[PDB]
Amino acid sequence: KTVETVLGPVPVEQLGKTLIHEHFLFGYPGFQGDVTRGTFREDEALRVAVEAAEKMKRHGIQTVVDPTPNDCGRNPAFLRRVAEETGLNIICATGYYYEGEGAPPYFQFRRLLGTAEDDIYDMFMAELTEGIADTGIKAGVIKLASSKGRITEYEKMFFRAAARAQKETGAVIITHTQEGTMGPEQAAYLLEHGADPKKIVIGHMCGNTDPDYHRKTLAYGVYIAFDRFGIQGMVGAPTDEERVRTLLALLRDGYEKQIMLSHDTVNVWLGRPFTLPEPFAEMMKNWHVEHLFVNIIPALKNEGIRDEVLEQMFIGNPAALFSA
Amino acid sequence: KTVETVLGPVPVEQLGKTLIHEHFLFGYPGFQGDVTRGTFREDEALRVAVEAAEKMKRHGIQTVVDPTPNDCGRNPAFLRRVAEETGLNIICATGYYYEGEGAPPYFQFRRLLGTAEDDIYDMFMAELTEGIADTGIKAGVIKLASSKGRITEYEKMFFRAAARAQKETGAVIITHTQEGTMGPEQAAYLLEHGADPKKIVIGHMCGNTDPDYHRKTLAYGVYIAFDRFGIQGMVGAPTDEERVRTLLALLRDGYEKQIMLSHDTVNVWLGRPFTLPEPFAEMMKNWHVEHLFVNIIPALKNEGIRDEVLEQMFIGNPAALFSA
Ligand SMILES: [Co+2]
Ligand SMILES: [Co+2]
Ligand SMILES: [Co+2]
Ligand SMILES: [Co+2]
Repeated sequence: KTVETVLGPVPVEQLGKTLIHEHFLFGYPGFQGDVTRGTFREDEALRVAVEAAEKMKRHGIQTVVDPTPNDCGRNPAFLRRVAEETGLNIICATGYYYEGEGAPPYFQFRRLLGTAEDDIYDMFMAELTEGIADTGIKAGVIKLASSKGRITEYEKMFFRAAARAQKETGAVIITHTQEGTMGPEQAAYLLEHGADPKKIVIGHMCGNTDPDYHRKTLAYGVYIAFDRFGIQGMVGAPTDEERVRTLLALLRDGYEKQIMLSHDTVNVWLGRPFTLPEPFAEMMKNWHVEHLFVNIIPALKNEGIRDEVLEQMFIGNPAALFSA
Repeated sequence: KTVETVLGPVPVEQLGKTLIHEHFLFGYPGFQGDVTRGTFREDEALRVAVEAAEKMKRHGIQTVVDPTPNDCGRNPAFLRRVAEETGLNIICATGYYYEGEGAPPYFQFRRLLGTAEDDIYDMFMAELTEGIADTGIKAGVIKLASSKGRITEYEKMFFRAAARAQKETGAVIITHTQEGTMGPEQAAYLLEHGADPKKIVIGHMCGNTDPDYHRKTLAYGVYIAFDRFGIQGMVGAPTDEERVRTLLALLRDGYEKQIMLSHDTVNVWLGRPFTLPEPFAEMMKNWHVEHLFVNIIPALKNEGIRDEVLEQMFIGNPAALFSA
């Protein structure tokens, strides 16, 4: 009936139009060490955050799930400030990034002491039911991620703990797949440990452009997300054209009730500011929160997708997802 | 004649008896993500920190070099407070940990933008001559680290950036070698890039029992450091007896002006508290800051090492390294 947000519990019946995967703040593990030259300009970040939030509300968005990992600059207190100033419902997460590019030394160590999984589970429980640090803010989703072509042994501890925290709380699990791989695998592993398919969102599915891969994942009964619209070139990612084609093939097969969309934007980059080289800066031109509403959805309508299906993805699916 | 401490420039000839490598605080990359169950406890951490500084004091230590990497919990301000309640001179560093136990994603990204090396140099330069964050405290040494059996491309970035900064500033470079490898390699790589050998210290040299390996490293004219006394248990990694036996050989061959000692203790672990399995635990029972003065030095004296060589290592060498 309710889900935890940065401002406290909110009736699931009130989430409304939802972007399932966006980042107000984000930093690659290691930015913390570049504090001297890559300081966090609080007020400016919030200005940028707030504008982004306002651009979403301008298109009907009422809720955003910001799944920024514990080791990537998660900052509930800052999210709360954005929520207080915009009225936007913001749901944060608990979880670590994938091994390829996260901060694994800490828990790899506890793995030697043979307590990692229990410690992780203890962490998920605490952030899901008591609060994150001394902020009083609880996380609404468990964030998981796997590497390219494999779910490492390090990542499996997080998956097992996730399934266990989910059995206990009925918390939603959101995942990150790397370069269109491991979708079916993530679902199988999570289900094999008792996780509830109706509470799982396998992310970055748009990373694979072969519908049989999607169908193979959809068969486990989970939700999947085409959440990187706008990201082009970088990460051997596909194109928005390919994304649409794949999405169209699924919508026509009748999978609308298992599909969600988002951009996966990074509104304020943590650490030192950088600028992307000419070639890529161009292909990423549409990587912003208004992209789905200004370019993608109009495109889907010309292709015959009707309003009822769009509402199912942006309002109905999130509603079902967050309610047992 | 002066060196930067967490309390500003101090005169080199006033450093006195020194421990070249100790950590008041340390946390493995990822500790930050476990903030909820592993919150930092100021008051208490400060109690252990100072108590540790007081025990060192009992034995004549007036100066400690705390090279905690930027991504491993370095906290100049905290160090600053320990110095105030003890008077003890504390020199901190600027640098990142090696690939395996560090937070590589952040600078791996800049690397793709062909800017890592130059950014790292910018960071070193900034922390050695202006201040760390808004602490006003300048680092007094650059910390470098390489992995087992090799200096990866990620690590060579910091080495190059480090040689470049040593030239322009005359700053000391202190290193970490993993499992007794790469000492001669690191020294060669740094010298072959302009660094000054009398301003370098190859660390964890006590990691290799073969005295020849040391002769190789010492032949470059650099200082080496047996800085892990007390650490035994990696089952295959050096015991103190082997360390002593190796120290004795090199001192007897006349290499006293190039050697320094320490424990590499971690006084306050960052993240959630833990406990070593009883076999290892009882085997690391001498890993504290008094081990050198209560066991090692007495044992070296019982083997014929004269008071004047001990002073050369503890006072004369640190004075020469930093006097430049
Ligand atoms: Co992701
Ligand atoms: Co994301
Ligand atoms: Co070390
Ligand atoms: Co160390």
